[PDB]
Amino acid sequence: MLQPKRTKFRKMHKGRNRGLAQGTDVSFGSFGLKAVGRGRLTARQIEAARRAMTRAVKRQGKIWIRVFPDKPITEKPLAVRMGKGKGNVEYWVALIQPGKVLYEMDGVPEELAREAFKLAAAKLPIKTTFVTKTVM
Amino acid sequence: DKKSARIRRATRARRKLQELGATRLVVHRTPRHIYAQVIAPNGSEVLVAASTVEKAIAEQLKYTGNKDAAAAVGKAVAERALEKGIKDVSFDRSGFQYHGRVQALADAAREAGLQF
Amino acid sequence: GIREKIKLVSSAGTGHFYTTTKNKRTKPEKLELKKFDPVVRQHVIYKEAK
Amino acid sequence: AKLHDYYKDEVVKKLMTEFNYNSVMQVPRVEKITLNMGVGEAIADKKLLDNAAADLAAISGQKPLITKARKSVAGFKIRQGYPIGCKVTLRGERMWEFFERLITIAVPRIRDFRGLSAKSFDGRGNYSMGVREQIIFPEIDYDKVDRVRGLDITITTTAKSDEEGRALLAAFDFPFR
Amino acid sequence: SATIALNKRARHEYFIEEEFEAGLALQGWEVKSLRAGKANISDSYVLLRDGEAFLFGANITPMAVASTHVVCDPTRTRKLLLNQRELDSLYGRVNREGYTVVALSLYWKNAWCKVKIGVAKGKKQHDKRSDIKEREWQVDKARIMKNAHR
Amino acid sequence: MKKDIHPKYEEITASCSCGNVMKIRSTVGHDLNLDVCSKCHPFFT
Amino acid sequence: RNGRDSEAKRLGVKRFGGESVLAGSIIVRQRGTKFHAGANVGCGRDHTLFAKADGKVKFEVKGPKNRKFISIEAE
RNA sequence: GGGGCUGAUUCUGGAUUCGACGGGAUUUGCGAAACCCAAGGUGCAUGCCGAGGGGCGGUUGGCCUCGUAAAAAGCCGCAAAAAAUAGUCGC
RNA sequence: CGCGGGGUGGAGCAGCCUGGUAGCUCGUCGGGCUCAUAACCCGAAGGUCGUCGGUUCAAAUCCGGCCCCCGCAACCA
RNA sequence: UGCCUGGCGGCCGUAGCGCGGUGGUCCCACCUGACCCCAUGCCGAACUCAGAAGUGAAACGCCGUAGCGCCGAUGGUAGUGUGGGGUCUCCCCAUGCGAGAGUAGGGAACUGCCAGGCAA
RNA sequence: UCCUCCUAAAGAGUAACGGAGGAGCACGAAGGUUGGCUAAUCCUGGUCGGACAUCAGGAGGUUAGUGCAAUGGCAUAAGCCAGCUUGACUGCGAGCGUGACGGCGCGAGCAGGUGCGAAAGCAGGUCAUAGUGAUCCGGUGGUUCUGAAUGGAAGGGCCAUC
RNA sequence: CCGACUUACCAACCCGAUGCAAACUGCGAAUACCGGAGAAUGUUAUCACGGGAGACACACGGCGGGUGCUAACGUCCGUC
Repeated sequence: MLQPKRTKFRKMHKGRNRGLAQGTDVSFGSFGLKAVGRGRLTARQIEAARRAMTRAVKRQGKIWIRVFPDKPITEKPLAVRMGKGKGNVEYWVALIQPGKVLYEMDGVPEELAREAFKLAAAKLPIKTTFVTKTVM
Repeated sequence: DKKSARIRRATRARRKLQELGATRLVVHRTPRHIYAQVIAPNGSEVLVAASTVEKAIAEQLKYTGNKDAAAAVGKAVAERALEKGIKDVSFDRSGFQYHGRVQALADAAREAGLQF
Repeated sequence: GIREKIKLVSSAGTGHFYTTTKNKRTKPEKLELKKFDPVVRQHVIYKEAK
Repeated sequence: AKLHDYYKDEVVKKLMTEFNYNSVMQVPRVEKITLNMGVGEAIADKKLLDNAAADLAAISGQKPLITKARKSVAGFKIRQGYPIGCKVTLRGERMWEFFERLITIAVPRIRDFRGLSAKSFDGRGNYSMGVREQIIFPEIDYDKVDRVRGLDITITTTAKSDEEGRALLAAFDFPFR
Repeated sequence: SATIALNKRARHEYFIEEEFEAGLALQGWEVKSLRAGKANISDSYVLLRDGEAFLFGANITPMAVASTHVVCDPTRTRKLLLNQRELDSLYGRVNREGYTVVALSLYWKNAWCKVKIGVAKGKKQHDKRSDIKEREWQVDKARIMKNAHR
Repeated sequence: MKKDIHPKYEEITASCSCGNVMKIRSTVGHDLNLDVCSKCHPFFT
Repeated sequence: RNGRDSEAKRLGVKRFGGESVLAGSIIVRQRGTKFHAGANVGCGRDHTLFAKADGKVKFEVKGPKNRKFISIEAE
């Protein structure tokens, strides 16, 4: 599970998921999975996508996860009225903009990795596409 | 460093002289020389400058850079100052402690007739 | 609070005084500061009071 | 000024023929020895430093000097601004004869002498020496004293390299073991 | 004072000769429960091997529970801080088949657990009848003595 | 350099009792005769 | 355990560049020393730069460290 | 489920378990492990091959040993390892 | 806020006043005491009298203060 | 005027560092000496005075050096003013402003006054 | 109730039972002036002393410090040390910012008068921003200002203040 | 035990590369806001003073946000 250590602030504002991705393309590995849809990736979604992606190779290669939640989202308890402060911490999502490389893999053939990211894409909420290593 | 460590002490003195728009009276000390200049409030044009590095003034003195040389040029630069009608100055310490040679230089300008 | 107000009356015969604070516990000694008296139009010593 | 005249004639012409000094200021010169006795345990009692200063009292012109704490340390039960040690900064003319009272006559007064270290350097070319006790000085008569307080002495010369300063030490009878 | 539960019944069963004021090392949950928190002392003895004099019979349970993760048992062989003078002499006069070191009382010495320990000798029951007789013998003797003055 | 707070001075003349004389300015006290000189200091044998 | 906040002190700039004001008019309210004294500008007890004389306010950056200066040209 | 209270006698700063125990350091006696220098002794030995290892098997990735091959030492499971390993009371 | 007194051995109480030449006992240690301790018996110790000044031949005393323990009616910002 | 140095500035990283050569004639620094002027939580280090024998070591200055810092396009892009539109939690179009960052590169300063030195 | 940051959308300002925190003091010096000096944290080496003392050497750069929360600041130091002092003085004060108002703040300069420094200069408090309640009531000192037929006095007004 | 070799890996410094921040900023707009200059046009639109008011329960839409589930013909601000 992905989780920050000693965060500067326990609660933070909602914010607006606006703009495009500040992560460019494949840098570490050889093959990547770049997100196309705009949304938020929870920490439980990434690990569940990680297990299905790593299932195809079963140990092989290394999977460079280029994203991290680092954003706690509060949820009020059930059957309480509005107001009375802010809810506590429940889960941690990642602000994902379109054009963001999610996972990078290397040391495996591209044919095997194609289903590996696609099976990860089923567990992932957002629509994504397989990308290769960038040129120049 | 003893040079630039002294300079930052003199920076406080030089701020007051230029902010108030007052003509300063600067000095400079050498193991064998002494220097004293009159500097306009413009900060880049110097009006009166007489020192013991001058060959026409050091030849009347035995040693350049002692109390007798500072008092010789303190009176000399003051006479040129009153020839321009200059009467409003403030003695810049220039980082040096106001006890001895720099002090005895300024009293010679006080002796010649310039108050500051 | 532990620093209490006092009355700083002058050494002259004028009834004019000053009102400031001192710590009796920290400083058992009294204050003697040559302030300005407006009645005398000069400087005299000032002694504490209650 | 006893060995300084020995330094000015013998050692100076030795050093410029040693490292090929083409300048008369290029030869390193001994300038200061820093005599510090960090007794330390005078946190509660003043007499563990005042008598330490009184045991220190026999070097330079006049009254003794103590130090202050650098900062607050819980481990040795000290706080900020504490008289802890006593130090001496001896540079100039009066520190020359102290060498003969330290390197010529105190060395035979060393209990169980074997040899001085040659690898105790500040990096720039300055040696730091250490004595276990104080009896090696001729000043103490070992009658009215009550302590065996040693005192670190660091000699700081105008050396560029460590062996260049060591060449100055070799010219001033350093027992390199 | 700061006394804790004491083995007064040990005086009926044992006739301890020499005492000690050795200290006892104890865990963090023990100190809170020691002032109050139901510490018991019955059947307290020792289990020395080399220098491992342990207060054996000491039932002290945590009143307010301060136990997490790893285990915490109310009855333990707590290590005694014994002097080396008091240590080598217990290779001798405690190994005599009946000789033991018991703790008469438990207390504090300025927020430190110091336990009054003593070298018990142990009474057989044939001389237990004599001591109870003797205690009644001392009382009834002066009763006869006071009847001269009535 | 400053004034009056550097450990005190007392001029003597000394000499070792082994045929070696070390007569310098010192700060010991009244006077003292030394016992061991550097020439007899055993760092050679 | 929140909602406790102070009241705003109305800091900032009162007169901009090119504006002519009389003596004693407050130029800039500030806490630190972001704006420094140039000409005819004095610094108050609480870093209140006040107009020493008449003229227009000039914002200038001078010095080795390029500190901001407020100066008054008596025009 | 929420709120309050209490959480080692100091309850607001100066913990010093009087102790073997775990730890560091100092002094002290000096040791191929707390070391190197072929020099004093000192001419025929060392290393790798071959080579077996106490009672059994193995054993230091290396040993007390072997002038070209079957005997000799530390150690591992084996085996001489002991028992009311405080008291006190019983059939 | 200004009315009533007392502060003295480690402790609690007197001498003071009706002037000058400070004690008592509780807690202590010293001994006796004792199959054992103790009951109980005595031996010894301690503050110049809360503090600072004045009067007085003479201040612990008396008077001036100041400080402390309080007690008191006040107590309508 | 030229070559220098020193004193005072403008602007203040293209103006700052690292590294390599440079200078003592004048100047400057180191220095020499110090009862006395005077300095001091210490010993003429610094501070202070009296001299200048020696040195350019060090400092400082100049030159080289982009080995770094720094400045920096054109364009593109983000963002946004206003006006409309959509699958109106986000975008598109029209028009207006236009980055940051990076890239091409630029650059190891420049400028004003006064005094002595040497060449004129 | 007040102060600091964000929320707050680059003037100021702007709410919620929105998100983080502080204050109900402290200093007679921690004030003013004059003069001086410049941290953190490391490794180099040295008697106790070792990771943590005392001393010297360099890196390093104010991540230090600023009585105290954050923010904005500060080496020209607003940081630190020493010298001498009370300007933590009085009567004013052009002109401003701030609020519905009551109210709060800045302020050169004038006069009296003081301290520091030779001097220009600085000081009518603390690096700044919280450290605090209006009026009435009554207490205290000063002031004839008034004082009831007059003379005082009582009682008030005013100024200082609780 | 010796301990030689080996090791997924847990691991600070230093550097390179990659992302996130309302309470991070060495960068930095658009507009907004203030002041000055100018012509056009506006039955003064400006300010001050005096008399009389009502009003201090807003709502939705657009935009910038807090909050709520970027759920509410939801709530709380700014803006038209």
